[PDB]
Amino acid sequence: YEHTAVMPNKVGIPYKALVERPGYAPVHLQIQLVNTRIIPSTNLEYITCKYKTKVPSPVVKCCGATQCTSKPHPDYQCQVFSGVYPFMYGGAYCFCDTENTQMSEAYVERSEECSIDHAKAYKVHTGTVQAMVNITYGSVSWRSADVYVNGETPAKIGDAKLIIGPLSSAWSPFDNKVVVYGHEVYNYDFPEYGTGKAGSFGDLQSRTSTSNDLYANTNLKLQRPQAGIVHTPFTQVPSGFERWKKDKGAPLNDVAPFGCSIALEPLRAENCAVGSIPISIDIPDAAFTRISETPTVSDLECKITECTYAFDFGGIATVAYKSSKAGNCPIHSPSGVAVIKENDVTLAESGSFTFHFSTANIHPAFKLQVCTSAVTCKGDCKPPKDHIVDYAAQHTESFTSAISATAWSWIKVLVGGTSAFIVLGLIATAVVALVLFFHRH
Amino acid sequence: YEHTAVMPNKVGIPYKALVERPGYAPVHLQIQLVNTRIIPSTNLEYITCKYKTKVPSPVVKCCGATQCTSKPHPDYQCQVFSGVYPFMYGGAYCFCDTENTQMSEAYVERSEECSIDHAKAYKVHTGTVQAMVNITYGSVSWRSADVYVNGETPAKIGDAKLIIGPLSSAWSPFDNKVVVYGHEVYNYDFPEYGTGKAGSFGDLQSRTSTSNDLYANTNLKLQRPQAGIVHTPFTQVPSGFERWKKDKGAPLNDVAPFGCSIALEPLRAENCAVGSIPISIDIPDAAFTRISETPTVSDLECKITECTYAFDFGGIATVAYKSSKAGNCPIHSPSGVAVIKENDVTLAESGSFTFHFSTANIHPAFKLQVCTSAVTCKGDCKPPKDHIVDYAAQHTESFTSAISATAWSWIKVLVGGTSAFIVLGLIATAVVALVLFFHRH
Amino acid sequence: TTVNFTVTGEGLEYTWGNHPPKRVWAQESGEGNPHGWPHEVVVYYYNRYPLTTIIGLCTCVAIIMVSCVTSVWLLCRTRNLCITPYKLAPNAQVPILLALLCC
Ligand SMILES: *[C@@H]1O[C@H](CO)[C@@H](O)[C@H](O)[C@H]1NC(C)=O
Ligand SMILES: *[C@@H]1O[C@H](CO)[C@@H](O)[C@H](O)[C@H]1NC(C)=O
Ligand SMILES: *[C@@H]1O[C@H](CO)[C@@H](O)[C@H](O)[C@H]1NC(C)=O
Repeated sequence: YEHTAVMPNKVGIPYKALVERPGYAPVHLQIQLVNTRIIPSTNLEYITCKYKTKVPSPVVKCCGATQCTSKPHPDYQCQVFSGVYPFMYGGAYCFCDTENTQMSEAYVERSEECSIDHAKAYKVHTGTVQAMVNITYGSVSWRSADVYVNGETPAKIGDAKLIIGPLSSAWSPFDNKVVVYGHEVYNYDFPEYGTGKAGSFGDLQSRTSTSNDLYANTNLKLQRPQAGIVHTPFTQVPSGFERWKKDKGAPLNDVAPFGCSIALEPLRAENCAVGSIPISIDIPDAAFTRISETPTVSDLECKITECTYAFDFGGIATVAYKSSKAGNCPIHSPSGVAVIKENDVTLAESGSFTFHFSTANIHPAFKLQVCTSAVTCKGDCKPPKDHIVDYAAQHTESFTSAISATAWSWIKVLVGGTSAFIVLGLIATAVVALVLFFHRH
Repeated sequence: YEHTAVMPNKVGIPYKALVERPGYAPVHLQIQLVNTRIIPSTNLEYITCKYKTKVPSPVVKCCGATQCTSKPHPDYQCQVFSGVYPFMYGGAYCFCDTENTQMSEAYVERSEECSIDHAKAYKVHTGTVQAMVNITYGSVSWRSADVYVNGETPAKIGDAKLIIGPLSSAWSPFDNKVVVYGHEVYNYDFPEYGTGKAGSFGDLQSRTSTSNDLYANTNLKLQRPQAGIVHTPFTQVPSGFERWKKDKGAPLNDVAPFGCSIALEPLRAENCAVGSIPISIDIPDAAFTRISETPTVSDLECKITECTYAFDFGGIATVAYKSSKAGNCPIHSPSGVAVIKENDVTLAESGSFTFHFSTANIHPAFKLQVCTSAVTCKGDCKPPKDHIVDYAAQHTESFTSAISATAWSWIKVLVGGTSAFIVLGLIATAVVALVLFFHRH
Repeated sequence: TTVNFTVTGEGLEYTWGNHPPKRVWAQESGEGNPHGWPHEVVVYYYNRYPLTTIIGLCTCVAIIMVSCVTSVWLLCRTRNLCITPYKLAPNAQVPILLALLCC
């Protein structure tokens, strides 16, 4: 028997319903989401990391001159410094005073740290949505399975086939372009490959951590070696990756709305409480019992003994009843005013049972569907004492949930009084018009 | 020197322009696309192939009974057929006449062909656009390199830095879902994983060709073995993959608009003639020669000796000139009226030179630039004789290209006469109105 | 069998079984004489631009009719307004020039 409904996209809050199959006693159904994961499709654009300046040995040509050549090394620099007279431990390296020449070379390569300490630039596209669902129905214990929130792919959970509709909202916290560093995700609009600027995020870019084609854009300028010193001095703009580390700011993990939690393997946003999720579950035929085989309850009287509209199950109610066969009986409340804690109760031939509920309304009024029957519960709820709590609200607040009986009384008095006064004026005008008519006739 | 312009997204048709750097003689620039590749990003959803039905040896329990148990096999079927009396080569297998049961088992597997003969279902998202660009300028021979058509990534082609702007049209021939089989691509809204119907494309779905979790949805039903025969008969819906291979229809390779050519490694659409492509090329400063160092051309006179508005270079023109410092001088037509075949000519102190051009105009009138000078070419062009040609048009046809001088004359006579008729009527009306006014006064 | 495909200036590609695809483009070789008499000009442009030529000719004829009707209406109204002052005055000079400009 297929049961279809729409449950809120909330994690840890169970969806409760009674599966009513014609001719069979209702079967209690409880569906709870353990986690929800938005897993977008990502394409690695390039990898950024701190550069290393590789400086090969300078060529010191005594009593002569040399010419630099072009090489494919990233950001390759080569300059010929004439008139060098280097000295070493052995003394003067060259004979000629001004006719000797030093050639200096320098190029940029990925540092060793780039193997581990690097940022991945990703392009993010709409992907897939998956969730872990915990389901119990009737006398079947809790069962769970990982499902795809497509609305078409079925999943077998304890002999029950579950189909979960797509999320009502296509919202995702990831932007079109994101940068993943360590465990953090940043909605950073990184520059395209080959356009990174010196001292900025993209100064060094590599398609992969092992790619042989490295793009490096730093103002690497070879300086003239100091008088009598054989060395290859150079000036370079500090790495833009380290500067980014200092100025990267707040990651998406700390600013994503709806309380999304960000994970990297695979990149995904978890527990985003956005919109609602349609559900369709087929309860196996064996789970249903014929109505004539279950208890029949009558003379149900519901008394609210205490109520507080706290986030927890602050409401307590007592239902007096009489029932045949003294069997088990599911309990449910189809109205959204109150959520019932208990799933079922044990009934005797006569007596009463208590159940707990959570409601936001100051004057709750809800129908309690005692198996095959129903009782209306009404009462007055006091305000909760705790200002702050560490658990989410178990109930749903409505527009009129806070309107008290006195507030309705005043609203009715103001609306009715103004309306009646207007009607009085209109009636008096019409009556006087008739009086004048009779004056002429 | 940076030269910026917009070239049409055409393959095999070269773009020609003159790079005019103030103070230097024009440098002829020619940019030709060798191929254009739209490479979308794809995610493999599942692999479909012909299924194989594996049927283990039936359990023939003599003088007793057995019970089937569930197993984690795709489309697993198990049924106990009681009252069998099988016979083997050696005679009656069982002793009891009817107290014997044959337990038949069957399940679906991927066939051996699935390693080679299978269809891949992909999700297609916007990816990247790449092109192979062939460039020549001045005296530098043709050079080419792969570039990214994104307007950001620069490419070094023969010491020239080329930046190719994004395509003006974001059109792509692939839908959000495609099926790749062999070398052919099909736009097919394949069923979601786990939803394929028996005898349909998705009857067999596997996340990858080597996965150990296979989805199979076939009406595999075990039939009762024939009397006295040990065998496991079964009925099953014929493979929906074989059916699909019959009814695939036209592939995207044969229906993609704009002449796109579909390739699979990587999946891409090549040579799609959509929109235009902005370009920016930085020509080396060494390619430019000062004005005073190049020949001066004067007294230009252009005579069209033959012309037909064919798709080939049907036009022929002769230009008389006077000059000095005999040498090479580039030739270019800045307007779209005519496309010049030759890129440069050798000029003597005096004489004439000829060039070929392609034009769609019946009365072409275009400016010809001869390095530091320019001349206006005018003439009449005859209709082409060939009804069909095997090459694309070099020129571009404009709204007024087909309007002949005679057609313009008739349009002028029409508009002038019609307007004169209305104007004369209005003038006569005004004159008579003034006469009547003077009559009263 | 014989199959006929329409080829325009944009081109057409056809693939005969197991042969490489072939591309062909149609040139503007339509029949007619754009430099001849009006019937030859109309024939040329009709063959090159059938629908555009039909619309153009219909628009020209409509414009001619509307303009000629307006011109004749204005001229006849001018004659009526110019001559009426003299019809109501039989004993008038009625200069000969009046019969030449307003008629
Ligand atoms: C399902 O719910 C039961 C009881 O609430 C719990 O013990 C079990 O761990 C839950 N399943 C998962 C996967 O969390
Ligand atoms: C570039 O064009 C020239 C002349 O058309 C040709 O020789 C060369 O092969 C072309 N380059 C490529 C990569 O085809
Ligand atoms: C194709 O055109 C020719 C005339 O050019 C005609 O004879 C033939 O019947 C046509 N065939 C079809 C199928 O239209």
